[PDB]
Amino acid sequence: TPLDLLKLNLDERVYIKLRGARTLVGTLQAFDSHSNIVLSDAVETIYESERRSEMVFIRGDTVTLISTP
Amino acid sequence: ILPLEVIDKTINQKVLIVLQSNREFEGTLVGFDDFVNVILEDAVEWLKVMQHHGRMLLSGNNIAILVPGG
Amino acid sequence: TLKDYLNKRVVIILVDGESLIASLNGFDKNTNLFLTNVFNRISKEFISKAQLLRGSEIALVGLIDAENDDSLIENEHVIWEKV
Amino acid sequence: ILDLAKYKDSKIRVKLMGGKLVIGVLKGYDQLMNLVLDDTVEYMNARKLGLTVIRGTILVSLSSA
Amino acid sequence: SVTTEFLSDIIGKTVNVKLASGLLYSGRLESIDGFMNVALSSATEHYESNNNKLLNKFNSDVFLRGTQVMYISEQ
Amino acid sequence: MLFFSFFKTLVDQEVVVELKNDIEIKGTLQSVDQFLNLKLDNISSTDEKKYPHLGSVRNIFIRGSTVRYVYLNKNMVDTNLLQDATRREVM
Amino acid sequence: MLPLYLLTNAKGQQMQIELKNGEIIQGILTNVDNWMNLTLSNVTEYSVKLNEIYIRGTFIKFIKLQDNII
Repeated sequence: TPLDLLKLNLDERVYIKLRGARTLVGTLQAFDSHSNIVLSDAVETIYESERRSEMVFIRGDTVTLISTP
Repeated sequence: ILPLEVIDKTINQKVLIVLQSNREFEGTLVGFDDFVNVILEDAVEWLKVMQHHGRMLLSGNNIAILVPGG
Repeated sequence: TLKDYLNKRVVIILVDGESLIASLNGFDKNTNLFLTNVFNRISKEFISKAQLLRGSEIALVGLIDAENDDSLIENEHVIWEKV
Repeated sequence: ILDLAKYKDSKIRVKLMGGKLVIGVLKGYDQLMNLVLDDTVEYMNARKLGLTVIRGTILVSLSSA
Repeated sequence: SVTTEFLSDIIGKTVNVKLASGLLYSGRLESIDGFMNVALSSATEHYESNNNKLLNKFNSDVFLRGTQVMYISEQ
Repeated sequence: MLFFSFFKTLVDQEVVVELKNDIEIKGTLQSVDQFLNLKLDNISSTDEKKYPHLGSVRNIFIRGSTVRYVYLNKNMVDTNLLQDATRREVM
Repeated sequence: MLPLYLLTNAKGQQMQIELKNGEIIQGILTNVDNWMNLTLSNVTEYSVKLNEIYIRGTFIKFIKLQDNII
């Protein structure tokens, strides 16, 4: 059921907190139970420099939190 | 004797729960499962100290040692 | 996957950032690989004639070019606050 | 592969996943390698816990002391 | 299963879920699964204590990995 | 097995891979396995400091577990299909 | 050949194991299972002599095997 409430906000913008002072806001395109996620129009904040990609795959074992901004 | 009995016989008694990380909990053992997800009551979390009120589900993954009494 | 590499000298990068040089002579799904004549680059010493190295430690495994051997957490919380 | 039977009532030394040494007398076990230890001493220096149960999931090495 | 029961009994209540990092999230628990995966709503994140400096406030459901959770306590 | 198949669709493509150690390697997606292990051919360094100490190496195996990002080109994915697939999930 | 298969066909052979913490166990292999958990006899342990030792597979970095292992 948690996984299904995530299904709820696909194509919509989400906020991911990663391991190691990392943060990505991008529109959610695809995810799995493992947590690995696919974002489009993403923007990564490191701690503070910025980084932009149009399409990134994220590896699930680094994901701490997902919510929307 | 089995370890999974000693744990059971500590139900409704003071237990110490030490995690692999340098962090422990003392509380009354309320119940547990086959993965050793412990239910603690009025838990005293150490590291540097927090007082919990009620039932806590402590994750069985990080559990390293169980101590009756603590 | 690691079939192209077997029997060929390769450069391996460890998760701890350490580097090795060896010959890949067997591997599993886990990615643990049975290497021969292993040499640690950081220590610059021959580790063994034959070893079994666990998959988890390894990060990456490079096919050494036969024609070109160029081979040789807490404060985090504070941040969130400052923001 | 390890018959804990021969270690019963003996002082054994167990290292645990997390960087935690534990020395005690083996009093009982199971096939998941969950241990009962008495006169347990744990190291990070040192403190003597009483009777303890050790989780075999986090068990990493085991020998005599 | 005692553990399970304590769950279906706290769904819809206010909970503090502490992660391995030390991060604590307080909120009403929308759902939960076999792997301790949690969904929260109107969650607020603090470090270590509920009474410490607010680090973030989420206007939508918060998703926490079960592999990361250390405890789920009520309040 | 979603992300498995997704990645199988990217074979012969230029992808950039970032590890946990911050290492960043550009290269052609040659192969992917279940565990999500990648093997990149004709590899190149996007960043001088991000690149590791590897000789004239062309071809590498990267462990799934040690990856943080794989960077892609919006051209290399039908995001429509990706969302329909994500919906058809099942725990 | 497959690491696991090779390891099991090396029973009786002396070998050197490095654990994650940098420690060095040395002795002869008496048993292996499928998760590369091993028991060893005639054990010496470096940073100490022991009759037998048990090692959890996941706690191993690498295993110096005997040169004459073909």
